Amino acid sequence: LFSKELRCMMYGFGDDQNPYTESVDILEDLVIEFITEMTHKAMSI
Amino acid sequence: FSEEQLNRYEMYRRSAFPKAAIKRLIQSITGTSVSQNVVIAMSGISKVFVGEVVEEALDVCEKWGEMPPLQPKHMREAVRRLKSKGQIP
Repeated sequence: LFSKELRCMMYGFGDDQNPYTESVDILEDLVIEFITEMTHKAMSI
Repeated sequence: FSEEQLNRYEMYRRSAFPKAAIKRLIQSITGTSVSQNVVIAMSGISKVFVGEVVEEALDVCEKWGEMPPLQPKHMREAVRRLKSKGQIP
């Protein structure tokens, strides 16, 4: 999903210009989870 | 200043999630169509969300002494503090 754009995004925030793929995965989840939560929270209003 | 600082801000400034996948992920919950604004809007909040984790993740990384690239242990030990600080859902 975002492994390549989220990768250039981890750089712009202070990570290596080459983040560990391992970690970029954990991050994509956190985001996919995040969006969802927001998505559910938003409809609710 | 240095070319890396310049090249790190350029990557920052332009980085963004693909509209395509934000639309697909959002509509897989709403069950309905969503405006481009909702997609654009959702991408800032998501970028910001990422920003906050990396910073926490980085701060963890260094207090533990260690150095980037951020490790999965940095990502998770960061998520926790941001919940304990009550800063992320």
